[PDB]
Amino acid sequence: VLSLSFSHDGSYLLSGGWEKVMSLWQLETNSQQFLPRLNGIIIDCQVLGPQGNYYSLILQMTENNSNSDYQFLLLNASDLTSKLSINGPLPVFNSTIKHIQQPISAMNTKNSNSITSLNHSKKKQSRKLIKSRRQDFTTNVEINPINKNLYFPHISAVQIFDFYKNEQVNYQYLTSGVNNSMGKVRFELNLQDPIITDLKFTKDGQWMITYEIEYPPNDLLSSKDLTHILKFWTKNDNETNWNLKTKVINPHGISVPITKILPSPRSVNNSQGCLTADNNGGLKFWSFDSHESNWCLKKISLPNFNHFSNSVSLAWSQDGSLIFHGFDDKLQILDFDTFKKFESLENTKTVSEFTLDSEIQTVKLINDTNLIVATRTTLNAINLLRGQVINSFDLYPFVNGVYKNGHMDRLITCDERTGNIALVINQQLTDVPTINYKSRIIIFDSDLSTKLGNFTHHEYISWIGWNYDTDFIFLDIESTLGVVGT
Amino acid sequence: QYKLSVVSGGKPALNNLSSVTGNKNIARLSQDQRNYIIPFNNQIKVYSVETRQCVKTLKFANNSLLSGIFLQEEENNESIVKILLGDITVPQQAHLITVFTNNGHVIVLNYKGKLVESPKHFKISLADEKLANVFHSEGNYRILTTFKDNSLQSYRLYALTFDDAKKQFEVAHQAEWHNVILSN
Amino acid sequence: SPVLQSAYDPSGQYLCYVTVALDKQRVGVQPTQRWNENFLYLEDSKLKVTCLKWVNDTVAIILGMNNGEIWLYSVLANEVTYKFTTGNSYEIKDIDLMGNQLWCIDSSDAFYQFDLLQFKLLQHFRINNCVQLNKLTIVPAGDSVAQLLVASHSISLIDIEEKKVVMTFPGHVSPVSTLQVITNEFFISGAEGDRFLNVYDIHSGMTKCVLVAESDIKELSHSGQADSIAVTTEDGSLEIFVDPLVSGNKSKKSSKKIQIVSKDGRKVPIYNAFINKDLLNVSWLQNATMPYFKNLQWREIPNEYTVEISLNWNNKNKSADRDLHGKDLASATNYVEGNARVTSGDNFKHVTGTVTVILSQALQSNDHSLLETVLNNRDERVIRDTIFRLKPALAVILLERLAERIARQTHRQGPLNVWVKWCLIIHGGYLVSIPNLMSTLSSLHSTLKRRSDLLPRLLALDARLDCTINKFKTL
Amino acid sequence: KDANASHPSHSAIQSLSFHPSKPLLLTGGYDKTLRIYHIDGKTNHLVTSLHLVGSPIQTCTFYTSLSNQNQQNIFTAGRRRYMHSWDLSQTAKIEKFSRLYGHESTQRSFENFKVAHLQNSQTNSVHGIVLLQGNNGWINILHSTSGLWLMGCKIEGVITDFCIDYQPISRGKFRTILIAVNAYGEVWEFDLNKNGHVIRRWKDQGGVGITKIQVGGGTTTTCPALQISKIKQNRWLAVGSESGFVNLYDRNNAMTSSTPTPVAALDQLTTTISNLQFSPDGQILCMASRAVKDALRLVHLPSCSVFSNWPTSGTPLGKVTSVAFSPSGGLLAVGNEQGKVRLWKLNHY
Amino acid sequence: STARPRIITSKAPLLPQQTTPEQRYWRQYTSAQLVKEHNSVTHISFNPQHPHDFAVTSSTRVQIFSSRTRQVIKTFSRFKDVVYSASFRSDGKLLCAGDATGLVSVYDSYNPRTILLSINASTHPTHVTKFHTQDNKILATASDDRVTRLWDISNAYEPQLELTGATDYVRTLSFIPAAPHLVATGSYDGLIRLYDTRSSGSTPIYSLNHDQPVENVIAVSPTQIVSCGGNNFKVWDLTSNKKLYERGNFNKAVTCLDYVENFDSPMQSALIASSLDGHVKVFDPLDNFQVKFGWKFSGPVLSCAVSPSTAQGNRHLVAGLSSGLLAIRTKKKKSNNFQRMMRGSEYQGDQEHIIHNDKVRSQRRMRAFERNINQFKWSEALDNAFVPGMAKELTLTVLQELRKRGKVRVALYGRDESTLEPLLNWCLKGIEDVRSASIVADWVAVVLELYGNTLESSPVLQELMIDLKTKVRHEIHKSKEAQRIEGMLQLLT
RNA sequence: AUGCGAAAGCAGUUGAAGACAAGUGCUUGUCGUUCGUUAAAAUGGCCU
Repeated sequence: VLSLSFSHDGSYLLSGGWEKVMSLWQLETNSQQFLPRLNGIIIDCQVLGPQGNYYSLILQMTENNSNSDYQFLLLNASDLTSKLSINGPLPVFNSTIKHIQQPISAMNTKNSNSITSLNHSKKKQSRKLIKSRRQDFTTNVEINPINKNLYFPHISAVQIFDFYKNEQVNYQYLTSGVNNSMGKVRFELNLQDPIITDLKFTKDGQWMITYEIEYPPNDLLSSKDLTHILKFWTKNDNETNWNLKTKVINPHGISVPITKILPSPRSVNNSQGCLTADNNGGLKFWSFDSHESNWCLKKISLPNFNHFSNSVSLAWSQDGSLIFHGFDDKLQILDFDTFKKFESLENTKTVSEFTLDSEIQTVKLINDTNLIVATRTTLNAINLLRGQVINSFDLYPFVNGVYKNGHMDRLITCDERTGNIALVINQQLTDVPTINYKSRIIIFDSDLSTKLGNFTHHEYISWIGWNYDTDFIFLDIESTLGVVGT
Repeated sequence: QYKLSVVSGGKPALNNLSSVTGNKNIARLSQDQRNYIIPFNNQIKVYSVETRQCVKTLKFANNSLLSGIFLQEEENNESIVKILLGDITVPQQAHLITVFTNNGHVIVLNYKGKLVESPKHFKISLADEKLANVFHSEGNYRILTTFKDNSLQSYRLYALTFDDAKKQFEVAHQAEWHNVILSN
Repeated sequence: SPVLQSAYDPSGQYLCYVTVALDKQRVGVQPTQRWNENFLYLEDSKLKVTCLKWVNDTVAIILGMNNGEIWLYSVLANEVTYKFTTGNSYEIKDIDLMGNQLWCIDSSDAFYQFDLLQFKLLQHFRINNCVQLNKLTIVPAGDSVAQLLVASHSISLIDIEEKKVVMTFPGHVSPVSTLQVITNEFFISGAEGDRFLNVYDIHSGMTKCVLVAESDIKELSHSGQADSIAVTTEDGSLEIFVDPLVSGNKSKKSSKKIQIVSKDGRKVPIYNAFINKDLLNVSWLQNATMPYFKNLQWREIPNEYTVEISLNWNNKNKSADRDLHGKDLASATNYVEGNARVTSGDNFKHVTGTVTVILSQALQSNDHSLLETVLNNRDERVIRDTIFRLKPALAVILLERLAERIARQTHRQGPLNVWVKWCLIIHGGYLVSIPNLMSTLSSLHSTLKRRSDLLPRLLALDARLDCTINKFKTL
Repeated sequence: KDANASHPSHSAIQSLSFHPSKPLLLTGGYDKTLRIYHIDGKTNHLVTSLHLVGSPIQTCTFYTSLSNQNQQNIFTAGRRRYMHSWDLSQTAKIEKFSRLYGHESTQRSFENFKVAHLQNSQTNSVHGIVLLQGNNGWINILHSTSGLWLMGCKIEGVITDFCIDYQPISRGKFRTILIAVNAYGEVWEFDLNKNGHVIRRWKDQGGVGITKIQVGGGTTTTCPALQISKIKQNRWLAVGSESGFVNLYDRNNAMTSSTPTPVAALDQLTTTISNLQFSPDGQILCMASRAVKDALRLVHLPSCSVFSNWPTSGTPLGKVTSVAFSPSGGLLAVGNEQGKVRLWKLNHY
Repeated sequence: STARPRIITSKAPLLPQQTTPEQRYWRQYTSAQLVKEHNSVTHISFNPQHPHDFAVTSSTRVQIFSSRTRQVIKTFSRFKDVVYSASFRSDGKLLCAGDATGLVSVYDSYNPRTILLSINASTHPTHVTKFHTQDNKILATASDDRVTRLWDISNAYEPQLELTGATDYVRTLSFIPAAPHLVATGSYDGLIRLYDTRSSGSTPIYSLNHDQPVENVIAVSPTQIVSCGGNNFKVWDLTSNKKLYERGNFNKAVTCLDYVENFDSPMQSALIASSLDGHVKVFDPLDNFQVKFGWKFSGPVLSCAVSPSTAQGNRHLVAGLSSGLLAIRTKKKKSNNFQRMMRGSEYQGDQEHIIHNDKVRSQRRMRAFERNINQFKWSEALDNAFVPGMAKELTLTVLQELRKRGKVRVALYGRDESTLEPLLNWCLKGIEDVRSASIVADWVAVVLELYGNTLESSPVLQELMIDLKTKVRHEIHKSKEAQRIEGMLQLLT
């Protein structure tokens, strides 16, 4: 049991346990009327009105292991409907933020704790935050560009939020899972729902693409293997629901995950295309059949290297013809029409491959001119008209081992008119690295040789994008959504 | 030329800092049941019920007093411990709110009313121990606090009244318990 | 209409209206120029109120009722301040006031002068040859109140000190219902039951002009300096005469006309409008009695104006706390997979005893039945010789057809395996010549990759089954 | 002039109410609608019109919050498994009750509900209450402001009707006595302050086929008072029974004899009895049948004598189905099947 | 609280050649009916005004069938020799019928008693007769004399306009909808002729080289002509006066051809053709005339026709088989006191102020297995999923759902051999298919894990596993050679 | 389960003290206790 209360006269006993349900117990009949689906766990609940008019209750949304994510409800009892649904921006991170602990149940899973388990977990987590030099906190966050609305890929459920009203407008499930028809208790809790890996919008703004993965129930033959699913969703620009136009199972073959998604430029297909980039070096390009009514693959390049690199990146020139796939340690330019190395018939030292100092984690292009590549040691700005590296920037000390490969790309983001901004974060150590952090952010220019402008903020910064009026948005560990403007 | 600022707010600041679960909810509804008050991590919001609308949002970055109380960048220790509707100083002035920090801070503001740059500030002494609860029946107030000498907490009950002089909040040691575990 | 009577204050900022609420008259004042449902009820179930007026320092109103008595009623204070009475049992028809003097006029032709501040009947009064009467007003003579006007279908000018009529202008057929002094030289008479308004001049005692409405007149008001005349008209409309006292100009037409219409095509009337210098106020009714107001600039509006007001006629109840369709704005729309097409990343698309003659015939054409016969055909030697005799393009479409056939009818696969085997055996060169092998051979690709994907778990099942089989067979 | 004459009604008129404070006439009939009229002597106009979808109405009543009085509700119910509630100016605020707390099997349809008031008497706050006719004894009793399930009582046999009785006791103190009636002629009387107990049970004299019961003279759900100071104890009891009979009872001695005797019998009517109501005073007992035109009469009390100059054969009554006085003004509005209410004003009031 | 999501049934990854809506439509054309005639059947037509009738030609027998009961409604048999063709006037009252003796009978429908007029054109047999479609008093005929004659039914005697320039055995013509002066003739040497009547007309306005003997001609557009001749058929444009496309996806010479449009169909316009091999095909004029559907009857199908666009009745598809068979495939289509009592129903509230609605949409059937899932009765849900008459696909989605929620060993704990045996029978049936194989393999794995000792005990279960092992070895093998042949795919790229 | 790594895997990990309970001062257990390290149960299920 989590919450208990008597109503003001006391004949009604509210019970607010784990399973997503609140029971009302009429004492005399020893019976109950009970609301069985409330989007998380009832951490608190009580009756409010001077007569018994509204119930208030605080919910947990325990799907997110990364953070205890409260949500408030004021509930007209008469209808048992919800008058006030107070929300917060609810991301999901790589690891749990400082001193946030899973609630208590009969067993200890990756969602709940036993009591000695709770204490031991608390101490070991604090010790790990003190000790480990691997911790990172960054999450995919997406901008609806034609309505400029933040999307959080909360696990198996997208949260459509926006700052203009400071309020979340929608919350949609996108997984054929255990999504809502159930109040998990112990081993349903042991199980975890499929995970939304990536969400992207088509630049045109009438499509999302979502990539997700699903894990089998544990301890069985099929448990070891995974499965990866891709889904194309439509909607008209006015409603607030998403309609799954086309699902694809197992892109690039079984357990061959798609690692990165690039929406197409407006040039090639009115931005009605996408690219899936693997961990093998394989690249697929999906487009939309309009004479039929679906999405389908149209242009592939399938190498199966006997090696695996979890870190990839890729970018596309505005023209829609030049494609830059940075696989680990080497970038390649490929023609859109042939998907092959751009052979230099003139041979002007414009070699199709760039083999770099380190494995590439991020690639971006600002214009037809300047390529920006981050290796975990360095940042490298390279001219394209003349195949020579323009600028080098020492980054290795800032990032030693505190990042799992594949997050700097959504950290660093570039204005496609003006420039790009750097992201570095540190915790001040006191004679020992404390819990508090500190992030310096330097706006870089097209050349990157001149720093457009430096700023420093205290709390750890978890994501940045840029609103398309040439301004920038940063998401912080505390759901403090901040803006860099002119 | 470039401005970096905080705009949108999230987290709701549960009474988790207790963790002993006196009453995890902190919000209260209006005396005229049209208005609900949710203090987030960074701003306290007024929700109107007949249209589900945050009418005004009270940032903590405009007024320095809230900035000095909850926005000191060395530590985020100071945060709300309680919130009441009436006014401690005068009996039945209306659009008033009183907020209570763990660290003895009492700040009086005017919900649906422009924040004049002198909100009624007050401090509570004897808070070498931290504060946990403040409430009232008619007139009289009671406060609970956390102190120590089993990883447990001593809960000191005090009786609170006001105004022997202006700044003074009269506090008397009502009772105390040494090692509480659950308390509702 | 249920608003029996009403009138603004001077300057037209609050309006006092009397309407009946279940066997009782009730008065209520409401603002116009920026809800206070404090209403005053008449305790008597029988008596009504005949006329009402305002008074400006403390503001109040004046009620002349059937009983023969007058109430001076406080506006903010819910109370009649004083109960003036006439020493009789008669019926008050009209009242008028300016300065401190008050004059009220009976049906029995009794006139009364009263002092407000003295709370006193200064003088009872009555004259000769005013046999019937229903209108009273008193002129702007300064603080002197001589030469007042009474009226019943023949307007009469009377002085007080010598107590006799002086000027009788020819009135109308009906009793007259509105009598208001326009100017120190001119006064307006609006006789109820007619569309014709009389502008009369006093010293010459003469009919200056006549004014025409379009339906019957009910209410008349005039602006500050005879600038405008506003008439509320019985069909429900507003008529505005601009500068009517200028230059047969005897009869003058309504210059400007106003109506009120909702969006649904319904018409709702006006009652007791009010106008001022380039400022116009109009009152109407949303519900049966709730009064509502509009302010505007008549000098810029056209000659004819049809105000539109949003009224809830047949609108549908989009309750805010819900979605457009049942759902409530705290739900989470569930997983409506719907009719999406589902596919995998393996449909590579969009990138000597022979029967050769008949199979090639069917494939040039397209016959499931004939193809089905030539597939129930078996002999491997025959299949080989046929494919040898076959031509490459027909061979390629043969591969596609056969693979599709397998994909549907799985069980047939074995013999179709040997068929496709011989096919791609014999005709390899032409297809390696033809470029787009993936898309052209698509279905075969996907079918075989599906079976490949099956392989490993199949091995798993096989081995566990052997384990159990040996387990029980050993004993 | 016909109230409905403002805006017609396309079905029978199934129930009426006069709002206790403001002048408002609530009419609801199987047109699935609700209409609220402002009442003149001359010009009744259509204040509002709430028309549901997929639901009939078979009783709609006004109701006032007793402690706030700035909140007035209208409770609508037809033959379904829910009761709509409506709050009291642009597009309305309507809620629903449907959720019985396990006592669901009793009340399969909400078609007969009576609204009343109740004080908790440990705490002494008042709240609105809604009584529900059920299956075999079950008067199920719901907390109006909440939608919860308060208390259930069971008269025996088959329920056929009931009523609400009030007693003041002392300043700010009173008590509600449910008076229920099985068809056969057995009348139970429960109180409600303490959970439902049988205060007293008796047998009506005769009255085999009993269909309606009402009380009048003090305060009741037909003349609901304004403040707890305005609550009185009721005096006249009427049992209207199927063959057309009415037995009138004096509470003072019926209660103290506990097997009483009728004080009078009224049987001018000849057809089935549907509506017993009183004037707020309790001076006039309005009885009205429902099986034939011209089927209404008024009775003088305490004489217990039927009036004999109304209604004559030129009274355009029609099949009366709802009888509604007004509290103060002295109006009697009567609603017949053909789709029209009609007004009469009594002068002595 | 939000409503309960439905258990989503599973969809497999798609297989090639999914059933298209065109297939739904044209296969829903069903309920075939066969009539045996005396001799070959030549021409078919439909009544345009009220589509409730169609006419069939034959050897000395013209039969009118009704679109309502598919039996002969009327017969004309006054024909001395083989009557070739029948045509209904663009307003229906009147049909023409060209015989072989050398005349045409023109008389009004439904009245075999009246020979309204008999016109004697050239003495050679007349193969083609039709009404106009823009005029209603102009009737066109042609005869083996290779000269096509337009008569005006007001003048029975002289050819209103003789028309020459043909080559050999003219046997088709048609009119152009937009132009009431333009007539196309399909001669039998190919080389379609186009004529304008208002000129002298001795020569066609122009010609088109359809090399084979062309057999039929229809105007699909005011701008487009469809030409049925030889093995393929061709589509031509008028203003450009150039061919647009051909379709030759048949075996023999295309024989009968007809175009319909603007009728209830996912396809906007349809073209149907008859190709001597049982094969009648449906194309569309929007996808560049691609094959969309087809049937096969035994004999050489000489005629084909469809119910016109305003049928508003059971639609029909008439095929005439030179084997002497007419075939049709079709698609089919209290007390007054009591009411004055309760008359308030049929109102729906037009004229009140604000209309609320809340009633719940009547959700579809809640199946018992879904119900067990909801009420946690896992074993009951499984047994229900293994009751006989359930679809294999639904059972597969059931098992996948149970696995996904993970209560597998849950549903299998209390299981005893009698409970296992239906499970095992379904397992044996399902192992063969692919997705079925994966899931059932997992299931039988856990079954074995639980039930080894009872397997030792029970004799029946052992032979069950024996059969299982046989099948699994077999499919392991088949998969192996499947991988070999994918190997050749990789080679032979 | 830690770290590293690909969806594989490679290494590493399971410490004490305190306390209390049961058992005959001793045996087992337990922890709303500490520091130290990279560390299966209470017949009991989802509204209209």
